[PDB]
Order: sequence, then structure tokens, then C-alpha cells
Amino acid sequence: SGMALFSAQSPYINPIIPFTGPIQGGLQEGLQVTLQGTTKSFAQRFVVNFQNSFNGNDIAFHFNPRFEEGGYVVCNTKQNGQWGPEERKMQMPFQKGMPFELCFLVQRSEFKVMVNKKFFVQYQHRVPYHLVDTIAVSGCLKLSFITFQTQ
Amino acid sequence: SGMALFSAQSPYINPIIPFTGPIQGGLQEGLQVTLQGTTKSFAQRFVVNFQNSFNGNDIAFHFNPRFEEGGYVVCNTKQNGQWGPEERKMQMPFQKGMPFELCFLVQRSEFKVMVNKKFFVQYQHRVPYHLVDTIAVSGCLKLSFITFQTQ
Ligand SMILES: CC(=O)N[C@@H]1[C@@H](O)[C@H](O[C@@H]2O[C@H](CO)[C@H](O)[C@H](O[C@@H]3O[C@H](CO)[C@@H](O[C@@H]4O[C@H](CO)[C@H](O)[C@H](O)[C@H]4O)[C@H](O)[C@H]3NC(C)=O)[C@H]2O)[C@@H](CO)O[C@H]1O
Ligand SMILES: CC(=O)N[C@@H]1[C@@H](O)[C@H](O[C@@H]2O[C@H](CO)[C@H](O)[C@H](O[C@@H]3O[C@H](CO)[C@@H](O[C@@H]4O[C@H](CO)[C@H](O)[C@H](O)[C@H]4O)[C@H](O)[C@H]3NC(C)=O)[C@H]2O)[C@@H](CO)O[C@H]1O
Repeated sequence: SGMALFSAQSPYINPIIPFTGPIQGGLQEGLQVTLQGTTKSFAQRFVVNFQNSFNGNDIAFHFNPRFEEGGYVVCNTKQNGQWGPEERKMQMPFQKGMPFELCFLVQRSEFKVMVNKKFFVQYQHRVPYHLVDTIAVSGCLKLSFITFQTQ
Repeated sequence: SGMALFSAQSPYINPIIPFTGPIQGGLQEGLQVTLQGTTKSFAQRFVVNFQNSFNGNDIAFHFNPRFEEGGYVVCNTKQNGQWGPEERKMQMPFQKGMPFELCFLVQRSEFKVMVNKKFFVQYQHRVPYHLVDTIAVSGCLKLSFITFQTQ
């Protein structure tokens, strides 16, 4: 599929939303974290957070699709409870009430984000990704699974 | 300064705004294009375009600081007269009426943009950069120089 991928941690299958769970041993270079799910018809926004611990005060990468103002997606980092400068991509690659595949690839200098197998946005690491030991997902959606795979 | 840099094309010194001029032999991997100048007090927006020819219908990378809504910067690509999805960084690293150094580094997969020696934004190549043979600069500003340097 381009490349041979191997599980790095067992999948979370049908996780309950809102979901907070471990990324075991922390994010690693070449890790692909894939979310397969569906947005609800009543969704306005949803969030995937890659964060350090359960509390949400330190979020290395906040990925936040907003079905507002035509549809756009916000990427940001939170440090000690403070949001940094937002990066917005003025495009909405998700459709309300429709299935989606969302994949985050950890590279040395950036995250690469694919939506429905197509590249969507990159995000430069502002803090070391290996400090990320938690994924948190919220919003009006369900998930079939989250997988963790490496080359 | 981190690294030894060599001229790749002779600088444009005190170019007249609005400026349109050749990038000789086209953009190349590892080229650094540096703009040194000052915004006017009456500036609202300015633009640096990396483009294919003089006409502006195909702009590989449009870099557009806007002193509006608190200050933000738009990055985009134009193909056949059509703008793609905007990438906005909700931060303004320039100050009206103040000198600035603006550096574009061409890497294999992205441009990296530094403002006043600090990283500001990356922009993934949407089209091959080597098709870019023109730089165009407009807005209420003056420039001391544009240099072209490689490692
Ligand atoms: C289906 C539907 O009805 N959805 C609505 C959205 O389409 C709508 O979103 C707005 O739609 C208009 C088109 O009608 C534009 O896409 C809006 O975006 C703005 O577009 C302008 C012009 O392209 C753009 O300014 C230009 O930017 C380029 C670089 O990209 C260059 O710098 C030019 O010099 C400059 O003029 C501007 O930045 C851009 N703004 C944003 C926020 O993206 C788009 O907002 C919404 C809102 O009306 O309503 C939906 O429901
Ligand atoms: C000096 C001065 O007066 N300049 C003014 C600007 O400061 C002002 O810009 C607005 O300033 C406010 C603070 O007063 C905010 O920074 C505005 O940005 C919005 O902030 C909200 C809350 O942080 C943010 O939503 C949050 O986003 C995070 C991720 O970043 C997360 O998803 C949260 O769930 C969410 O609530 C929102 O996205 C952000 N919007 C923008 C457009 O950046 C900022 O606009 C302007 C405008 O009033 O006036 C200047 O003159």
C-alpha cells in the first residue's frame, strides 16, 4: 500500500467517545496512527489531540476540523494551558455523517496528516513528539478503530 | 551562520517595487532566497510570489502577510488563474514601518520560511519548484536586496 506496515501496539477497536488512551512508549519516528470512523450528522467540530498525560494542558498536536465558515481545520500546540499560533487550512476534507480514514505519520521534523488516503496537512513539531504518550479523541463521531503501525 | 553559503545568482540590490525578476535557471534544492527590506507605515498587505513566468497565472508559492484581523499570513498556490486551499498562520512576524529579513529555503518536499532569523512557516510543494523562474514582490515596502545562495 506503498509500504509494508507492522503493528507497534495493539489497536483500539471500537473505542468509546470521548476517548483518552495511551500511546505505548510514546510517539516514535515512522509511527502511523490511523483512525477509522464516522462523523455524526449533528457534528460541528471534532478533535484529535496528541498529548503528554491525561489532563490536556500540554498538547503537542491538536488537530481540529471545524464544520464552520465553509469548513476548515485548525492545527495547534498547547503548552502549560496556553495555545500557540494557529495554523489553519481553509479546506474541509471530511463530510458530515460520512466515513473517514484519518492517518497521522510521525516524521523527524513534522507530522504528515492524510485524510481518505490523500495528503491533507503537515505540522512542524513544536515540542518533542516522544513526550506524547496519550491520544485523546472527542466530538460527535464514532470510531471503528485506531491502529499504530511502523515500517 | 549555521552554514557556509555561496551566491547562486548575483543579488538584486535596491530593486524597484513592484518588482518582477528572473530566478536564473529556476529554483533549486537548497537555494536560499533572502529579502531584506522595510514595510511602509501605510502597508496593509504585501506579497512575495514564486511563479512560472511574468503573468502571475501560475504561482507555485504565494506568501502574503496581512496586517488585518490582528495580523496573519496566507500561503497558497495559483494554477491556471485559480487559487487552491489557503494555509493561514494566525501570527504576524512583521511590524509596520520596521526592517525585516525574510528567507525562503527550498527543500525537497517543502519551502521553509524564516522571518528575522526565526522559523515562521513551512509550505509543501504543490507543483515542482524548478518550474519557478520568476520572483515577484509587491506591497507598500522597500527592499535593500534579494540574494540567492546555496550550501
Ligand atoms: C458551499 C458554500 O456555500 N460554502 C460557503 C463558503 O464557500 C464560504 O467561503 C468563502 O467562499 C468564497 C467564495 O465564494 C471564498 O472562497 C472565501 O475565501 C476567501 O477568498 C478570497 C479570494 O480568493 C481570498 O483572498 C485572496 O487570497 C489569495 C490567496 O489565497 C490572494 O492573497 C488574493 O490576493 C486574495 O484576494 C481570501 O483569503 C479567502 N478567505 C478565507 C477565509 O479563506 C471563503 O471564505 C463561506 C464564507 O462566506 O460560506 C460558506 O457556507
Ligand atoms: C492587539 C490586538 O488588540 N489585536 C487584536 C487581536 O488580538 C484579535 O485577535 C483575536 O484575539 C483573541 C484574543 O483576544 C484570540 O486570540 C483570537 O483567536 C481565536 O482564539 C480562540 C481561543 O483561543 C481560538 O479557538 C480555540 O482554538 C484552539 C486551537 O487554537 C482550540 O481549538 C479551542 O477549542 C478553540 O476554542 C480561535 O480559533 C482563534 N481564532 C483565530 C481567527 O485565530 C484572535 O482572532 C483581533 C480579532 O478580534 O483583533 C485584533 O485587533
